[PDB]
Amino acid sequence: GTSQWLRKTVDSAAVILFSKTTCPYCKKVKDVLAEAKIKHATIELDQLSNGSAIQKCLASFSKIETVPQMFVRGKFIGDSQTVLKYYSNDELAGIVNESKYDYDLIVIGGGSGGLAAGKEAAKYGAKTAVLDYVEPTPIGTTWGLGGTCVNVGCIPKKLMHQAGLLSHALEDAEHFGWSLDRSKISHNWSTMVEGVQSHIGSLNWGYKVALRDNQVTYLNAKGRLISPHEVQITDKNQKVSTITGNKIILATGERPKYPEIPGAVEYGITSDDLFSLPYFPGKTLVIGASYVALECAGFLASLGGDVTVMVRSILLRGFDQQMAEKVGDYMENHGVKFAKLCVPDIKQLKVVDTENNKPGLLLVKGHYTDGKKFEEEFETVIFAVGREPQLSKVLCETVGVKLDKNGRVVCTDDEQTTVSNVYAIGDINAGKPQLTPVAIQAGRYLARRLFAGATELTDYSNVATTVFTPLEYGACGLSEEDAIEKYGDKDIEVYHSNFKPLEWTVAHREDNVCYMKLVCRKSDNMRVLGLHVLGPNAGEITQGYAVAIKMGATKADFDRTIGIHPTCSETFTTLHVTKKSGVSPIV
Amino acid sequence: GTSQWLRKTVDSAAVILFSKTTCPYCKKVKDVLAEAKIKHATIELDQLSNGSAIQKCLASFSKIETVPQMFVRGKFIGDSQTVLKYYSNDELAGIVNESKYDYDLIVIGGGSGGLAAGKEAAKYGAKTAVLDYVEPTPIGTTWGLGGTCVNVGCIPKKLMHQAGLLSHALEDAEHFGWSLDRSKISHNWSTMVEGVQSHIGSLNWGYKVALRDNQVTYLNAKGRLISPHEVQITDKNQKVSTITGNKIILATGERPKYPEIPGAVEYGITSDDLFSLPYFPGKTLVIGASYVALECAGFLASLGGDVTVMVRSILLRGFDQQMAEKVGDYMENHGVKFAKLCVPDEIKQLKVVDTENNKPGLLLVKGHYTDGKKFEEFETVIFAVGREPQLSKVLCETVGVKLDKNGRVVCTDDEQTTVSNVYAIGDINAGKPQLTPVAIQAGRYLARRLFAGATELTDYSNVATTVFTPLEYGACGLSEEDAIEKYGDKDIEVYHSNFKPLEWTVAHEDNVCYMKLVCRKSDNMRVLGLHVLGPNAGEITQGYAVAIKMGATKADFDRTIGIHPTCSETFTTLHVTKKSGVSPIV
Ligand SMILES: Cc1cc2nc3c(=O)[nH]c(=O)nc-3n(C[C@H](O)[C@H](O)[C@H](O)COP(=O)(O)OP(=O)(O)OC[C@H]3O[C@@H](n4cnc5c(N)ncnc54)[C@H](O)[C@@H]3O)c2cc1C
Ligand SMILES: Cc1cc2nc3c(=O)[nH]c(=O)nc-3n(C[C@H](O)[C@H](O)[C@H](O)COP(=O)(O)OP(=O)(O)OC[C@H]3O[C@@H](n4cnc5c(N)ncnc54)[C@H](O)[C@@H]3O)c2cc1C
Ligand SMILES: COC(=O)N1CCN(c2ccc(F)cc2)CC1
Ligand SMILES: COC(=O)N1CCN(c2ccc(F)cc2)CC1
Ligand SMILES: COC(=O)N1CCN(c2ccc(F)cc2)CC1
Repeated sequence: GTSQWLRKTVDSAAVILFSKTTCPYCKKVKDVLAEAKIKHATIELDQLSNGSAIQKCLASFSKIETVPQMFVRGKFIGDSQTVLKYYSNDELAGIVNESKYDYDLIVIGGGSGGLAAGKEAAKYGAKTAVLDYVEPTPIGTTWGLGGTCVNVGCIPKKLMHQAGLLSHALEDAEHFGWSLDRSKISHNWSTMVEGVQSHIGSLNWGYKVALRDNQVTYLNAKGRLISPHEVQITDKNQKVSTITGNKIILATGERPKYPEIPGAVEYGITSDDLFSLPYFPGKTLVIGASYVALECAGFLASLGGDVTVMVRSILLRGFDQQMAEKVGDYMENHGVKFAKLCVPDIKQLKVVDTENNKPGLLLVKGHYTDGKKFEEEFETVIFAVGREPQLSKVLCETVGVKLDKNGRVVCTDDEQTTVSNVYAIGDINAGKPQLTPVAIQAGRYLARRLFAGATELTDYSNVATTVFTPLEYGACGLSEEDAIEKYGDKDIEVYHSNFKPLEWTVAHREDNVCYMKLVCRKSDNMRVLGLHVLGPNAGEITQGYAVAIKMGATKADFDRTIGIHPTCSETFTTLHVTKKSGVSPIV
Repeated sequence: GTSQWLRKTVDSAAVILFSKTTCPYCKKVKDVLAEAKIKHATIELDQLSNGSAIQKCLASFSKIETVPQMFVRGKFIGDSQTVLKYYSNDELAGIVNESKYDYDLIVIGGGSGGLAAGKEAAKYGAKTAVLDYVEPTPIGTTWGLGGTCVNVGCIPKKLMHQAGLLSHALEDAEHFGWSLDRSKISHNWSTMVEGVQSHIGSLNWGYKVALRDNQVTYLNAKGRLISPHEVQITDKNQKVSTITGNKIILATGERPKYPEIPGAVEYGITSDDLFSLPYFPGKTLVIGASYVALECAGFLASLGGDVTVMVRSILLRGFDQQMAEKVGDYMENHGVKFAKLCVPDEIKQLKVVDTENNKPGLLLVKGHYTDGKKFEEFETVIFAVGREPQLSKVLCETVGVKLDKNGRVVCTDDEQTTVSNVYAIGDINAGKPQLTPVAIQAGRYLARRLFAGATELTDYSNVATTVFTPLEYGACGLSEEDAIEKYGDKDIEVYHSNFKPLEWTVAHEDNVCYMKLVCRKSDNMRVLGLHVLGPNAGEITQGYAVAIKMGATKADFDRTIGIHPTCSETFTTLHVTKKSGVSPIV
């Protein structure tokens, strides 16, 4: 138990010192290591409940039971006198740097999870390399270090959402007494894209500075695992070479899919292209119905565009469908058009005017599920029909890393693959929520287990979400239909209410469009299984409740907690109308 | 135990039916009731663990052990055959309206707590009266039903705050690509006030409709408790009369204080006057440093006002003082002036308010700093120097209701006063947080205990707050200095971080928003207090109040995953401690 933890900790830590807080010889060694700029993990035995047992077990590697003890890459180096001997004879630097491999850790992929992993490992003395490369889109779009969220994901899309929200702030200002006239105000796409891209640029640079200041080697190159410890790299000049590493973290993410139809790749674009597009898209068709499709359609319409969404079957498959229909109804009432139960079968009418900074012109032909036809012209067509990894680019099949039927990596609950020294984090880890804070937590927690003797695992259950559509939708836990399927309708009670933000009263906005509900389990003390809210600032509302749901909140916990007034969130503390009762939820 | 609960429930319930969910005789009685429109409480014995014991105990009142049993005001009325007998003989209506008193419940005060209590009691058949009167301010201001929050508190102040927030939204819009020019846009005070007051009017009307639809008698009259069961009322024609009630709820609230200096009452105003003022205040002095003082100075500045705040000692006394200083520093950097360590001595009138042309007057303010140096013109002077009840106005001293040294009512943990049928809720309940949602919870829970046999008490601990200053401040639990005083500095660990809202990046400050968790080392790093300075701070704070109620630790925050991109997610990854000395900047 303790013995197996200690053996695992010693074998994989790069440089680790076993210590006690009260020990003067330990402080002498800490100071030497600090002077020579040798980074290392430290385990203070007096601060652990079984530190006495650990102390005795150390003798199985060192033949001594005393403290301090210093190890490098699985080898006992010495006690106080011996470490200082090596320091005085200028032998220490060579001892702590000798390794069977070029790196203690190679991270393939410089995005949300990979950068978090690599930085955290280097803190504990692991010699670390992070590899990142951005394969260009079909039209040639590329970007800098930081991954999908930073460059073509959460960051630009929420900034563009904020630009859309400010349109309603302009309308509301007149009712609150400000003298502007919203009717005579227009939006400039390229001005906003320039501001968004300058912020993304500051993030690209910040990550390069962070890696430098943690002594992490950054290679802007494509990585390919050719055996358990060997990574083949290809640089911007297509120069090929090989580097070796003890532990390997795969963190290469996904890219957008295109449907297999004529004209899609040639004449459409994806979210990869939209966030740096040099011209306003114009009249736009969005194909798909995921959160990416609806978020992009939403801000495009708020910025004055003529927007249509083509929906194969339902909106937001896998989310609570009552909430998904309320989201879509709001968008349709506020200027988004929908072509429902429809799929595309794309012709070019005009080439993109790269001179005068203007889109082209396209003819889209499709059909509905009953057989009727769709035919209409658009200036821009955006495909948002899912994302996929392409691990054949990354991972030679002879290495032995097992994939599932979707091409994602099959992992243990500590992110280990079928190859003992290789791990996977983020969007390519099969079965896990595909979110940036999940990738960051998995990467940091893994680095600590590998190089600092930590034990804590990442918890992937009940991870909260928010969809940043024009009216936002936050959620934590089960949808209502999944709860009913798992426990039966008679064991589920749902409390719900409409509400109206105080900010919407003077502005003459809608009375009964915002909505929230708690999905509860009767036979388990009215345990809250899922929380759902449609309204402004839905992510800020939802976050804090995710802590309560993690700790097992019941309806009675929500009832005994007092509201903050006036807020939207306080409506969760006084819910009382049940769905079974038939009483209206309106306000 | 069970017997003492049943005796208490039967004695004070107005109309109550003991019943079982599967009981056709019970269901037949339920139909006769409210076919005759008779409202009542119901207790389903098959849904309680000690329901068997309760059933046997009923026989001590009725001499029977079966269900249904109907009671009216402590008297057994009958089983199924007997109730139906009274119904078809037209004797039932008189039975259920028989009372020693005019009302089962009289509520003195029609605000947050009192309206909540009154509506809830009426749901279970209590014959209920709610009394409300608004004593005019020194300049004559008055308003409608609903209390301080609705008319001159949370509701108008947050709407004016939103008007102020929209100024920076107009600024931000240009950076996000919108073509407007903020420097050419101005604000019209009277247009704002008209919209705020139209919303307040819809609330006044909605409460009158709510009381009508619940069969509550609304008397627009001033009430005075003259004996345990007698309330003297004075109407708007100064006609005096007396009504009697079984239970009495005192819910009369507080009003603003003035300092005892020349010219204060005659020439200054308070928050009671500000929210319906027909002219813009102009150059304004706010005297005080409470949340009311800072919230009002903050939105006046954002709407284009020249505003100064006179601070006697510190900002937000009773709140975490690191947080209070950051709130004030932000205000001073964004155009609020502060006269620190200063108090007023006298207000002189230089011009009378110009009610024709709808303009303020002009005043000379004289005061002094704590070292003796002198302070010496403003168009408006607003006093925000605290609030107080005035129960020697509501409550004759011979009734026997005990007050504390501040004049608030000393209550048990079930809101009972020293007079057994008299209760108090809301701001006048000594020692309790003075907040609208607390008063509502206290009033509703009390009505259920009086008239439906409920047992649940209101929990007043760890109630979250938000100060709606220009940059908002939310909190739940102890301040850092209070935690250190209670447990010692070596048992307290503070995790903290600055942050920048993503919305602020394209809009161009980096390190002004701030958050911290104050934790107890020897209790598994229990979260004692949570604090956040930033946009939407009340929306951020609310959900965490549930987790703190359940006893959240630092480990609970760590294992919960963030939502990205939000401000709130910074709470899920905090790691810099104050003891480490590492900078919290980002
Ligand atoms: C439009 C959009 C909006 C989103 N909005 C949100 C949101 O609001 N909130 C949220 O939580 N999540 C959001 N997400 C999801 C979030 O972006 C991902 O979950 C997250 O980026 C995944 O992190 P990762 O480390 O797994 O991969 P990535 O961040 O994709 O990083 C992987 C990196 O590795 C590189 N790479 C690939 N192959 C190789 C190779 N062979 N050699 C070297 N480098 C390679 C890739 O080019 C990329 O740079 C959004 C996603 C999209 C597409
Ligand atoms: C400027 C300001 C801003 C505030 N902002 C907030 C905020 O954002 N959030 C929050 O939670 N709280 C806020 N509060 C506090 C909140 O208003 C009070 O806590 C709450 O209104 C108290 O409710 P109550 O029922 O105790 O009394 P009140 O709401 O004051 O109601 C008492 C009523 O009884 C009437 N009355 C008095 N004497 C008699 C009598 N003899 N006969 C009949 N009627 C009588 C009074 O005129 C009044 O109408 C604010 C307060 C102020 C002053
Ligand atoms: C077909 O040849 C390849 O395998 N390549 C092409 C060159 N790539 C690259 C790497 C880094 C960079 F900055 C720009 C481009 C990597 C993959
Ligand atoms: C000094 O004489 C009093 O006791 N008064 C005067 C009349 N007041 C009143 C009541 C209701 C109303 F709508 C307007 C005014 C009550 C208090
Ligand atoms: C201390 O000042 C702030 O925090 N401000 C900055 C601007 N923000 C805002 C508010 C409403 C809106 F519609 C658009 C932007 C938030 C409030």
